[PDB]
Amino acid sequence: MVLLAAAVCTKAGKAIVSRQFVEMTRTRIEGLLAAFPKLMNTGKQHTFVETESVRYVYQPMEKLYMVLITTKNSNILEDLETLRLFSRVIPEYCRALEENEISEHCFDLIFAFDEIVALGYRENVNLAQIRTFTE
Amino acid sequence: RTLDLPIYVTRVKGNNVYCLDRECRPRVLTIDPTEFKFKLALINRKYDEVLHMVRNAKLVGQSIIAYLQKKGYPEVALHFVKDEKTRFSLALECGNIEIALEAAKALDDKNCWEKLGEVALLQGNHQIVEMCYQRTKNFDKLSFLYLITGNLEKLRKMMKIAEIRKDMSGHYQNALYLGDVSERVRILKNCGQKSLAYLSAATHGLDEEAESLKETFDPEKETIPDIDPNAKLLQPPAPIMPLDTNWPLLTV
Amino acid sequence: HLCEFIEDCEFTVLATRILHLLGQEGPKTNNPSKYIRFIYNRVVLEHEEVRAGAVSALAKFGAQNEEMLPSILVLLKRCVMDDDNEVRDRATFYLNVLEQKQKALNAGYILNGLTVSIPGLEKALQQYTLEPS
Amino acid sequence: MDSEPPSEISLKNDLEKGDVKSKTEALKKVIIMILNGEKLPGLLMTIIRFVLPLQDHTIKKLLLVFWEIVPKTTPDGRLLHEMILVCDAYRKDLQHPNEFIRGSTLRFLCKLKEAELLEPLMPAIRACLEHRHSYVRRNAVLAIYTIYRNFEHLIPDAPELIHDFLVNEKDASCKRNAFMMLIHADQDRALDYLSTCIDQVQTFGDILQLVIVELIYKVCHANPSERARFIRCIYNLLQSSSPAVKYEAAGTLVTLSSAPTAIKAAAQCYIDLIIKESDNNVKLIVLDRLVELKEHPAHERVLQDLVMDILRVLSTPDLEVRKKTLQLALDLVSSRNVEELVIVLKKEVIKTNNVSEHEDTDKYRQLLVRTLHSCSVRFPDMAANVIPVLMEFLSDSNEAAAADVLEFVREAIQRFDNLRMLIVEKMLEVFHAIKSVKIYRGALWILGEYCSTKEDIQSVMTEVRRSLGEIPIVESEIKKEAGELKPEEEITVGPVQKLVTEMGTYATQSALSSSRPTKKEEDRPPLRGFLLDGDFFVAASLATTLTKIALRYVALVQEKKKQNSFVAEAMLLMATILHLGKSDPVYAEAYVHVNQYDIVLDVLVVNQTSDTLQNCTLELATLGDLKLVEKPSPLTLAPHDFANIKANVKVASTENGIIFGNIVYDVSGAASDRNCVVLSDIHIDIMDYIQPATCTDAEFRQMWAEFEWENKVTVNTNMTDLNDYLQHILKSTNMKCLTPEKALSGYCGFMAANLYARSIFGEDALANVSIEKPVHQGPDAAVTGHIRIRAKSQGMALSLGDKINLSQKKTSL
Amino acid sequence: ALQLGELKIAYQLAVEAESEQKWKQLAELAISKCQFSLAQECLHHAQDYGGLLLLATASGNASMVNKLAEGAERDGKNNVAFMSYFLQGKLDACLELLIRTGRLPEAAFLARTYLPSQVSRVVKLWRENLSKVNQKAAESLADPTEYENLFPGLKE
Repeated sequence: MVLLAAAVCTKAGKAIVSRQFVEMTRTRIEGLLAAFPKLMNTGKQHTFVETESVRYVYQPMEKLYMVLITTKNSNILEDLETLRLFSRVIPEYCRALEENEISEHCFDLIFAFDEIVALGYRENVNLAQIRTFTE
Repeated sequence: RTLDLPIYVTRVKGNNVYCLDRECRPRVLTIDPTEFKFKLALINRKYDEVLHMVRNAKLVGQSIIAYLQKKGYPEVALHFVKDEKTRFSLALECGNIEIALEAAKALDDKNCWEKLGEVALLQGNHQIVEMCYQRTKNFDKLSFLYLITGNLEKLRKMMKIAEIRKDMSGHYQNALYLGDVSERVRILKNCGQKSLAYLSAATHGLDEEAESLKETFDPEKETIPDIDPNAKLLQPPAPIMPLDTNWPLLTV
Repeated sequence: HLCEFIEDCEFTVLATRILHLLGQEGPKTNNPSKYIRFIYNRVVLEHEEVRAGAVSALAKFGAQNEEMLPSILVLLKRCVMDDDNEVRDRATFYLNVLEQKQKALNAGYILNGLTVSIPGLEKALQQYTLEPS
Repeated sequence: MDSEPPSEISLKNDLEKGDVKSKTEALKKVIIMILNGEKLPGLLMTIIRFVLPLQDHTIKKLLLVFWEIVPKTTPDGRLLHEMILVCDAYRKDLQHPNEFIRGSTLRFLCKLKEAELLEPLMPAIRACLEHRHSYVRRNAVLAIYTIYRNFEHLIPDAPELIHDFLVNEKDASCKRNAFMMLIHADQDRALDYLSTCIDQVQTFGDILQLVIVELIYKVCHANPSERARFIRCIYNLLQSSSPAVKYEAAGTLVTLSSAPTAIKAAAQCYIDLIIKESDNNVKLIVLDRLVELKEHPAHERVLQDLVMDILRVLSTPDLEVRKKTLQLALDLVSSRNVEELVIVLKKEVIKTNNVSEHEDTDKYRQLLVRTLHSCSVRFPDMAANVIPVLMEFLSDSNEAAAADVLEFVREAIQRFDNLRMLIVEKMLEVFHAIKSVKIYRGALWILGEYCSTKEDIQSVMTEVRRSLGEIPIVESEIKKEAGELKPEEEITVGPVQKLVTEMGTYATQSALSSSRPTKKEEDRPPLRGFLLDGDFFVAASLATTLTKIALRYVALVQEKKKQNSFVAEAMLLMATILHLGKSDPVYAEAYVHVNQYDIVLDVLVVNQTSDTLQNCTLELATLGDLKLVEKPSPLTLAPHDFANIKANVKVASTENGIIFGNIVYDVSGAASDRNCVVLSDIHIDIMDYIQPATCTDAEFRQMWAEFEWENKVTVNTNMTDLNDYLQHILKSTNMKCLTPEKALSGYCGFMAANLYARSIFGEDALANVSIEKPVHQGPDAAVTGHIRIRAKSQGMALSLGDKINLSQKKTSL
Repeated sequence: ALQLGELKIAYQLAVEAESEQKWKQLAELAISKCQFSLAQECLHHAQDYGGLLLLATASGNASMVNKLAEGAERDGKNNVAFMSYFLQGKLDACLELLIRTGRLPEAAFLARTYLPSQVSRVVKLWRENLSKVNQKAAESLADPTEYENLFPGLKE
């Protein structure tokens, strides 16, 4: 792992759906996402912002944050690129971000998270690839 | 003892203490021979009495098992020594660090070995210091200590195991400290310090080794620095037959 | 004690009062060191008239009490109680008279270290009309 | 189901229903409640039963999902086996013709470091040995590596199964798509293979090769990945005096301060640095390279200096960029700071030239005069420039505009003795139209000191002396001033002697001279007339009089150390000042013990009673900022049990909803009304909750101003200095003694500590401990100290006030 | 001047008082050419006590090695110091370095080694130091009773 979790957040003060690749961040996932994404991840409208010693990468969509978190890093381009591919995959499942529709497609999003980032290493995904799985 | 409610002592008349609170519900408590006997006994320097006295109604952590490691001439300290730390402490307070090394060991730690080794040098004996200092890896401190101590055999052991570290104020020392300088010459050769190796060697009249270093590396040995490059180095090493690793002691 | 309040919002006037009074009495009732420490901070961030007041007071404070001279020197060398603007001019004079000169002048000048004017008791009449307005 | 922890009974019902959608939704609802962290094992048999063999991917994918986030915990429908209900019929899943189900299965199966699934994950690499996508081959190198991680560092995971077992990492290098999960601990042959791959790259894959093996001999060979490493490699091959001219660092760097002025301000800094490496005196700090954009040829077209002018700023771009820019003008070009500060100041300071640089607010004008003038005091060359510019400042000819001008220049003359003779005649001019103090003060000082030079003085002074405006402070300044320099060298209808007469009247005397002075009664109470009245021993003549004083400067006056100076350009300084730079019966006995730096609250729990207390449990609680690092764990407190139970303690936490008192300790036992009782172990205070923080003199000063600290007490046992009892006690009410607020000498020398804390109470805490230790014949109260205290509504002020007396606890059980 | 290999010109350019960075570059260049002489001077101007000693303590007469280690004695850079002083059978400030640091036992020990019987005083000063530095069972205040041994216990 380099990538702790890949997480979709609502800044309602909770992690709406999230993925723990291997059992580590269960409950931990919700508290991080709930506090930090509310402040714009503590950002200023900057894609990288780091708070409480955890790197948060994000994109705001409505009252929701699509969030990538790492606390270690292998390369600059890479962290954005998994988030980015995630952002192609997320409106296919939920038609933008929105807590109720995100909630309903926990399975869809979660499965994509496992597929996209496997054991914290950023694999690649695409909307057609996603189909074989949810078929 | 603790009660389960906040309370006011009504007063003490007799062994009991009696209490009533704001609402005025009572609590009574017999004054025990628990905590009281233990320290009445320890004060009157009884440790034999105190072992019975030790119960789990008064054991705590530091009133029996580590409060008794609080004498600079150990008395209480001797009795409780069960913690590897309390054992360490006990040793410096006596000044006999034989116990220290073991506590220091059981504390699994280097720092303790160097600090007890220093205390050791203070009681006077350097065998004990060597052992400690060797395993903290202060071969260079040892190298320094060693002519001071008057050993030459031990002083050589330090030189090699400080050679490899390239401690230039460790490996370097010992050659000076024995009457001939040859030890340096090889260590310095391995450092690649050919100049330094030649100067050291040359002065002792080991011009041949000095030359080897020049020949392997850049030559020019002719130069005379602000120090001599060829003037006699010879020292008579340690006139003492019994060394100060064998510093005498009786110990009180 | 009152000076403990607020460092520079307390105003030019309170600092001027503790300063003027500490200068003039030359406390042996309490140690002047608290007073001096309190005034020293206030001067930095408050108006010219008090900072100028503080140097001149210190000088009179010197002339009346010998003891005091060491504090005068730490205060006056500072960029505050001297070397600001008005504070500098008064200070250059007051300092030079204490430091340099005989102090015939300094001695003469302190008669207690009194105020600049002695009026009547102004407050009470003012207060009478002002309250039910 | 966003997060609803009680819903597990409905999920079981929904999980099998004969409708596939409902089953999927149910299993989905389980996933979302676990991820948040909520109840899940009740369901297990139901969950597992529909999905198991099928090639129908969606339920299978859903079940596959739930096996990587909780498989181990849930056991109703799974239990413990080698071929669990996670993988038994998921060997089918692995061996389906559809790549997705196999691929997914492979991917979760190998992901687990589970030992109850170690065997089923090993030939699970079969599912992706054939590579129908880039995803399949990547999935495979990552899964073999994850198998290697899961207890197979030896021969179970290292060779090939039929094509990969730790060999996709080799294969990937030469195949069309790359990805190397080989970062650590894996085949040497693949590492070598990645190097070859640098050339025949796949770009995502190149970032994977590259985390493992970096540094190239080339320029590049292509793609962002190689490119990103490359700027790292370049900085190596030329470290020397920063990067100077930023490499491929520039692209990320802008976003690093997207909020918005700060980027330009930063950019301006680098551009200034880059221009040249100058002398590097006080605010001449430009590093980087000496020549790379030079400075100052006379054949260079359209020159370097055009960019240098931007940096000279009034605000010419916006304030953040302005503060950076003023420092940056100073930094490329000056002598120190002085040269370019005078030019810069000339532009800023008030004139008759431009009315976009003059303003009728007196302090700013004055400050600007002092900034220009401080440059002279710093450096000589500037004296010559400053005085004529100062006369232009005067020429504005508003009462106030003259006034500010006169005030600094007069200070300059104290420094600059009979050098500024020339200015006096200009300075008189605007002294007649008057509505303020300042003009009178300053003018009277110039005209006064300068008398030898001029002869006008009865005429100039007299219009003002019989004119009105505001005159308090006028008195002080005219008092030391009016006679000075040469005894009889003036005359218009009042020579220098009339002036000494006048000077004395204005100070506090009375005399017809200059048609009488405006006022006589002096400024602030201490000043009075008398010193100067005594003075003028030799009538206004350079000797040992007013003239001496006037043509001399009080203490050292040099530089921009603020000794007749003001420290750069007045507007830039406001910003720098702002910058604070802050850095059921139960019996308990107890003591706190420390062994091998483990801090524990020892508790002994005692049942003196014959009665039953079984059901005995022991807990240490989290009250607020107090916390258990592990409660006492024995099931003790039984009929006539004495036990020693250790509860570990922490002091730092986050507020819990239960009570906030001393320490809560809970023992449980038999009873059904008071099954749980709260009983105490020894004292811990409310004070713990405060959090220590520190201040510097600027933060302390700011906070002093910010909110009142009038409140004081005198605390006994502050006989001692700051360092001893007072620090230790102050520490326990999470405070710390930092910077001073003292003024020590032979009469002064109370010890002063500036305290700070930032309490978890919605307040800060500050105090000053003044220790009244006698340095005078009349101390306050002798040894003892008065602590002047505050907090932000002074609710913690009080804590400081009494927790600096004494404080000690001990027991000896 | 370094490039040309003009040591002297590089030496003027450094300038004898400070510019230690210049001198350290020059000192290494001087050692390379095996011109020890220029090197000893560069190292002096550089100061470089640890390095300077290595070139310098190769003397065998300690000719210019004490100065560059005078500090070292009392800085706890004892090691640098011992090599300086003990180099031709002389006790130049060997003992002294040991006293200065507070490594008093080691001065006693040295004194025994070369026996001018100075040991009696060093052992005493040291023994006293044990009593102050909390030892009671090895307290040392005796002549051989409480651990350590003053000179009559000792011998050549």
